[PDB]
Amino acid sequence: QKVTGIKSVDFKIKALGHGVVNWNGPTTLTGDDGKTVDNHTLPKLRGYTNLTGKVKDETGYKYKKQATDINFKETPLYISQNCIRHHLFREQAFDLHYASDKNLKNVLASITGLIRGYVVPSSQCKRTSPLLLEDFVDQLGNGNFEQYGQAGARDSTSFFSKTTFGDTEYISYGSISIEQLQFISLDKKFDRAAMVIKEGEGEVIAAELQNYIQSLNPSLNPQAIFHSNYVRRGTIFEEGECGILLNDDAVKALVAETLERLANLSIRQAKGYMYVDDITVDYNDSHKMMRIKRDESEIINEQHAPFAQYFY
Amino acid sequence: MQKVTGIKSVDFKIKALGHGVVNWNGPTTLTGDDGKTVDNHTLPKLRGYTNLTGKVKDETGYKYKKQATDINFKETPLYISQNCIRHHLFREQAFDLHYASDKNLKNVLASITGLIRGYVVPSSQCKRTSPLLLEDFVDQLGNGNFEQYGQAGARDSTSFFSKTTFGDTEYISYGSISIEQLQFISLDKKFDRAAMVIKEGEGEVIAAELQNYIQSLNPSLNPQAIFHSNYVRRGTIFEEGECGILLNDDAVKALVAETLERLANLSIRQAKGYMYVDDITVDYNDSHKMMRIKRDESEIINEQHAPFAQYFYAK
Amino acid sequence: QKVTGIKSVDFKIKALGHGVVNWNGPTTLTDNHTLPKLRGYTNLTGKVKDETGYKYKKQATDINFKETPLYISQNCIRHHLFRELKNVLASITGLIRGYVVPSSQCKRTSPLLLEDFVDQLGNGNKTTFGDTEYISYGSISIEQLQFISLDKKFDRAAMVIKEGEGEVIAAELQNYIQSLNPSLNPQAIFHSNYVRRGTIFEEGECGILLNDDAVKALVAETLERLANLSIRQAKGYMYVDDITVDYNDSHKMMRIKRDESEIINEQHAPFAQYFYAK
Amino acid sequence: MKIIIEYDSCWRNAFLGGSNNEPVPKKGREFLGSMTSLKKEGNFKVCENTLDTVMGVLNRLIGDQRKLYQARSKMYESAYYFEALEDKVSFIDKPQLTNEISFIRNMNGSTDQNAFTGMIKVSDPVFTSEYSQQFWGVLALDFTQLCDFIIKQSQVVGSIELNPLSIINRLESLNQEKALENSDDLAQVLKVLNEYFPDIEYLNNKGLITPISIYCSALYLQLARLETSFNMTTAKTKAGGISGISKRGFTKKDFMDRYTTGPKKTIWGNPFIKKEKIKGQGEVTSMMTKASGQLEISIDVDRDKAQEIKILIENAGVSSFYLGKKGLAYVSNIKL
Amino acid sequence: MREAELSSKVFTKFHKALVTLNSHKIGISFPQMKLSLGQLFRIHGDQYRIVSVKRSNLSKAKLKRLIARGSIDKDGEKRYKVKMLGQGFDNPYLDLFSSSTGQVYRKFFEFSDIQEFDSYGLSKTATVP
RNA sequence: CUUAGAAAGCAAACCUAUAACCGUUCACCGCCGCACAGGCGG
Repeated sequence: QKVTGIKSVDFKIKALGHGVVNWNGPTTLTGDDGKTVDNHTLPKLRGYTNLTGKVKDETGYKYKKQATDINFKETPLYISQNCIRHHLFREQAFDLHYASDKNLKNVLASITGLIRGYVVPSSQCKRTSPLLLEDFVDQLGNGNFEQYGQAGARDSTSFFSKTTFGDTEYISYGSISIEQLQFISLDKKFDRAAMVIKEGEGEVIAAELQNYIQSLNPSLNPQAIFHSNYVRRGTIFEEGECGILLNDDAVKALVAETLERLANLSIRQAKGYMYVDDITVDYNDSHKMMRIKRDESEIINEQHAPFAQYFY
Repeated sequence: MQKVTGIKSVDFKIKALGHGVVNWNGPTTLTGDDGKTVDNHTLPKLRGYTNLTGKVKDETGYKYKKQATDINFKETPLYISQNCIRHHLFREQAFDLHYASDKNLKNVLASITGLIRGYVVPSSQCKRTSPLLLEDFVDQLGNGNFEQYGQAGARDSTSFFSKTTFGDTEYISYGSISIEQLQFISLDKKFDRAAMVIKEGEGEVIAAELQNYIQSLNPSLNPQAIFHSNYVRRGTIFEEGECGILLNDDAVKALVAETLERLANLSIRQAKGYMYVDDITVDYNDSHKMMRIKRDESEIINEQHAPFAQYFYAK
Repeated sequence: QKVTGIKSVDFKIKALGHGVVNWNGPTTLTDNHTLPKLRGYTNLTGKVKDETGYKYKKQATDINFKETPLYISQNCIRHHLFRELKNVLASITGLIRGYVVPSSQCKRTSPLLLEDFVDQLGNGNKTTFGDTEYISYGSISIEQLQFISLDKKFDRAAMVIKEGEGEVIAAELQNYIQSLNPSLNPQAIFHSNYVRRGTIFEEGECGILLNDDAVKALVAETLERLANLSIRQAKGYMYVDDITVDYNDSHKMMRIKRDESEIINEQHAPFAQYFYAK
Repeated sequence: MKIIIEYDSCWRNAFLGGSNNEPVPKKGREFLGSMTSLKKEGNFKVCENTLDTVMGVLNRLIGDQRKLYQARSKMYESAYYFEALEDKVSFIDKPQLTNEISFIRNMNGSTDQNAFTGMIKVSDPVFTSEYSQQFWGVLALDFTQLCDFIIKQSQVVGSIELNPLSIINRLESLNQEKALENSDDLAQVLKVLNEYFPDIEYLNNKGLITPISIYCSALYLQLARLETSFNMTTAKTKAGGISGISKRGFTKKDFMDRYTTGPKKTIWGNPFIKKEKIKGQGEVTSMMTKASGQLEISIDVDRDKAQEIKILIENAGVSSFYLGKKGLAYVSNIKL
Repeated sequence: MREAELSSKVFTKFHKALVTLNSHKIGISFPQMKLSLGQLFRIHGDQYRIVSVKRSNLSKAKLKRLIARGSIDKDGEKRYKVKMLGQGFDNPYLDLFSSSTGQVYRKFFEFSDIQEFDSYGLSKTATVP
């Protein structure tokens, strides 16, 4: 049967800032003189390449661009999605290194186990992130070659340079996947085992899920129900896993928690900053995905229906 | 694991006045009147500026260079880099970092340089992130123009040079002090943040000098720098911590005030031009999204109206 | 420690003249029309060429002498103000004016800042000028005037020095300062390690530290040259009429430019000693 | 039938050994993305949308919940819906590539050289005891004084400072000395040691003898010898070992951990970068490739088959999925 | 060395000649001269014009002397300067180095054409080719 | 469920000091005198 309800929570983020917060590193470039400069650091540029053309066959050397030859409309500034995710969950950046089979209980009952996803070292336990983020792509392009130096030194190793930026305005799109968010596989059948379990542990784990999700919004009534065989709704498949499914209120809490963190996101890094200015949400119950991207008018800001239920 | 409340950052808006260019970019290849390229025209720092016109010709691959006089000081204005601003804010200790080693690093930490400015020690890779953040000091008047110069009596080749110079200038900028980065000082290599390496008893001693220096900023206050072997960041699930020093609210208040006081008196004499900070407006931000003073100026709170946020707890 | 006393000697300059003293150079406005020095001026309009990003030119008659006024550059003033190795130092050129010597890492920063001499009466219409009235400001840095670095430690060496040569150079300095004004007791002392106030390691450099009366004579000589400044050029002239001075004992400079009531026309306190010997 | 997938910010690299088309092992897949691994042969992997990547997306879109290698093996169902259509699907990829360096995470190892966490234990009893001086002083003697000590000589006035760093530095130096030929005046101190310590041999492939293997075995001597003068329990582990120092050499990280409060220093990750020297081009660097664009999949089937596929999609209600790795890929247009 | 520095030197060399020689019948002329110093000197003695010296009755030193003699008011200085800087000599000049007084001073020369000698081979009446 | 799943290039740094766009670097220092009279010496 057709799956109905909210499939995914789409959104379009507009951030503001000043300067580069996510750097790419030193690149081999040539100056206005023709000689190659060693250390000129470049930020992350969409589709940028520091090569122009080839040279004679018996050398194979590739000609390098000038450090001042960049078009921020063709190759704009952006913040890697890898950096954005790092700061959305910055408080738990090192926790996964201390995650093991024993304490995996605590990794799950948390924003990292539910939203970030996670991996368990030396284990086959996983959980794919239900949050999907693009890169934050600048719209203003106020970049330019900036020369740097060191006081009290004139030698060649004293002077460095960078491609720096002034005011920035990023735009990005994302989606919260309900299919990934509401179900939690505890079965090694499909290699999705969020954790290895003994019989009877299904009900206790749901309570800890329940407790933590309840602690996100006490005004709501979440529900985490374990079952030995959860099967997907609309498939031609008759095989399921033992897992945990959150009711509609539990899902309403996690979605609202992530949207808040995205709304309050801010990055201070590399002597530059960036904060999330505006965020536009779409509770997509239609068949077309990323409706917010192609057509911004068919958007529905407030939750107008129950979230889709993907498992029996 | 409770939510963190209080002042999270101390933002501000800086207004400066001056004359002439104080921070230069360097020589740039340009074309002059007659369309023939000039080799030495020095340009100041112009935000968003590029010296290419974006035009190429007939499989040459050559990229057209702008005219030395084609500049719109409204669309790419003059600015002073944060690197130059920071150098003059801490100009008294401009060279002290080069004399830091594993033996005297204790003195580098207890100082305006070790607490507000950053530092990286190349020999031991000890570091500390600067909790101070400065935007560009952007000019508002744009009294720029192509100026030609000459050399006395040389009257030979290369005796004449040129620059894009400025008259009266007025700068406006914003900044922020990170309480999280400012209140905690890591003494552990566990998280690659080791401000320095310590022996067992050395932790408490370093804090004493930390406290002593902060005390001298305002004798009226009662600052505290407390060492603990396991300081944990608020929000972790496994509560893993590091050796470090945490500053109470009075210590944070002193460093916050000393910086603003230093910023208020900032003046730069350089390159035969000057600039001095005229007015400064401050905002003690208790919301999460920083730079509140930037988008809405009515919500700012000019005074310390609450305690500073505590991002770390002992264990 | 904390620095007190006079930190700088600011002043406002008012000059009179006629015609253009300082020109810019060749300019294409089509024809070659040599324009003087206008602040904020540009000879480019808002039109662009095809197949090239270059822009069309202006006409030689489109200038607003109130929007882009006339000024005499700092580089021109510094030429007619000083108008004139072991001997370079211990002169007006080596102490007040700066210098760099090619093929040598030696240099000294000029402690004298000078703004543009900006015209107030926009009398213009080659493009020639009538009666001109200039205004300007300027400053003398005591930190950059009182200390003479003879050390390559921070790339500030005004002169490569061998052992023993220190006290000889200092004695000659003190002699030239003494000649400016024999009624004073100037001092030019040499030390192998002069530390600036404010450091944390008290790392020093060998140099020469002038005393209070030595700064006094050098400040008086400079202000004396500025009040008697006067430039004669084929296309115009200028001369300094009056000049107001403020002995700034506050931190922020150009106190005379933001509030003319707080200035002190006389030296009311000792100069500031930015350096001490360790 | 055409299905047009648009994506953005997808990773075009892979860091795991083995393969994803077979069950994942007990301990997991070996991670080959650290600094040392990338230098060696073929650990640096670049990825393009292959056939498998297009099938896993087609199954994913029809709601399947079993690893693609399971759907191909008809593991938990009767038939594989695409077994017939797999020879009937083509695809055109239209990416825009970007080279950035990403700090990837490593989930196992730790650092030894110049690596420790916490405070240095300079007050440990092994350094602050009465036996402590003439015990560590054995490591300060030159090689001539040592060889005479090994022959029952009770004189070790060689005084150095007692603390983890200086000791580990002195063991660094003594480990950097050249090897020595088997002399006859050496052969006797080899009889003395091999009488003390039979089970181990002080030799290299071709009759060489390392100086550090002698300083350490001499320190075990000093431990056994002093056991008559003082109480050594604070200088040994339980079962009479020396922490971080074997009779053949020394283990640095083990030694430093024992004398530093706080665990060993973990390597949290490393940037995805590989710098090889390639003749003619100098030094070329290799980064992580990120792709953004659209991917057009076309299946040549009857229009009825197309409509059956299109409604199998709507039946499953999938939406917004990653593409190869950590992307944002949705379905933008479907043509029957 | 350029056209500007060699003339100044040869003019001082010529100046000291008829000082130790102490002559008054030797003169000077400039054929290839035009709006500037000539490149070819033509000494006359042992085409009917006359060459003469030109200097101003005003100087910086003379104003400083007035202020020292007590004959100048603060407004007198300002009016003295307007007259000194106001006069401009288009006449050809030389910047004569010196050692007796240690100064570099500028000397001007005027002429009168279609129709006894001071230290510099010039006069106000003596005719020359 | 696809390249199994999670993944900061991070921390620190003055483009700095000197230079008429121009008649030939240069209207210079001093003396007689009440002189903003006229001259003199180099």
